Amino acid sequence: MPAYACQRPTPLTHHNTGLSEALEILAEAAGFEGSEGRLLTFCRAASVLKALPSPVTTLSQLQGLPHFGEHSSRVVQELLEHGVCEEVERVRRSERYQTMKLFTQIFGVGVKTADRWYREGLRTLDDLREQPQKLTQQQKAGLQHHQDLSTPVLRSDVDALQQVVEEAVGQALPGATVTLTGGFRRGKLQGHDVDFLITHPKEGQEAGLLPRVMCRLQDQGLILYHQHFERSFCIFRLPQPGSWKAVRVDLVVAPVSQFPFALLGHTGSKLFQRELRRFSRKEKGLWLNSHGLFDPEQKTFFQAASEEDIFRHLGLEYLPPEQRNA
DNA sequence: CGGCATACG
DNA sequence: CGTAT
DNA sequence: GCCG
Ligand SMILES: Cc1cn([C@H]2C[C@H](O)[C@@H](COP(=O)(O)OP(=O)(O)OP(=O)(O)O)O2)c(=O)[nH]c1=O
Ligand SMILES: [Mg+2]
Ligand SMILES: [Mg+2]
Ligand SMILES: [Mg+2]
Ligand SMILES: [Mg+2]
Ligand code: NA
Repeated sequence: MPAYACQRPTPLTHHNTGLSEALEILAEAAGFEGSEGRLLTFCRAASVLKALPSPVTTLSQLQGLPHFGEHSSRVVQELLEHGVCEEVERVRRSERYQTMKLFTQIFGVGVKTADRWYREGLRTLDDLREQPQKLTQQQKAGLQHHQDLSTPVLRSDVDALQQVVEEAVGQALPGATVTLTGGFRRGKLQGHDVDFLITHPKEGQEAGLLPRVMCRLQDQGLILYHQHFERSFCIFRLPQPGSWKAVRVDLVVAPVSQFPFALLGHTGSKLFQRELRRFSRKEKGLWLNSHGLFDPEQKTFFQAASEEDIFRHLGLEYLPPEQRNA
């Protein structure tokens, strides 16, 4: 089992679901306490289990696996022996965890804001609605739409949104293209949002594109919220039987020269990309981001025509998006 | 021990 | 700070 | 929390 998540296939569904979910609770809780290192370790340990070819049944099967030390091994041991890990269950029922989860789930509220509100004694969404003086316009929108945004986005919703985005993109700039990214590109059947990447085959034509796209979607009455650039974080009005629902949609524009890097970055998973960037820098001495791959000794960028090129330039076996579910 | 991914709004 | 459930 |  290799040590980096980008060195191994990780499918969306696997053979250690309960064990990985428990470790991910501990990772999430660490994040709520600002322990970024412990979050990373628990996420990595969970991801190792997702990559195994069969269920862990005995503690000896953890020997030699990367990212399993005393703490993660103990969590697994308790789950194998008793079906529950006491630490995990204490986290789950804690007022701190439940409130931090509720608050950070709001669009426009991160850990820092959630923690401040927690220390002020706030606990529920209605607590926040009572004091709108403390909310940014983005938070107000996230709070008004919280119920719809907490409802999973389905793959049928994605096809509908992609058509409306393509229509607006086509008027804004003929020839521009729309690619589905994020979790749905990795094969997820549901999501918290829909992610799209937009480019144009003629380098430079994509400049100024996103404002033109957003104005056109707004004119069609489809935008319930946006910030008004090359990235937009929107709430869309999506038709439903006899009604509609609010859906989070992210749009990114990239020049075609950068498209493979942007596609790779925005397809994720989040952990996969962190691991890939760590691997690039630490093992290969190259600096990877969603725009390119930089050799800091030669002071040159690697031209890529495909995701396949990027994996080759890092010396990694290619993984399709469905195997990037780290 | 230091390190832990990265950029835009 | 938020995007970053 | 774990790795090198
Ligand atoms: C949140 C986040 C995302 N990303 C990249 C990889 C993600 O897969 C991609 C899209 O982000 P998200 O839309 O937040 O996540 P997702 O689509 O993978 O899953 P879902 O929406 O169902 O919750 O952007 C990062 O590189 N770093 C981050 O911190
Ligand atoms: Mg997404
Ligand atoms: Mg998104
Ligand atoms: Mg230390
Ligand atoms: Mg997200
Ligand atoms: Na949030």
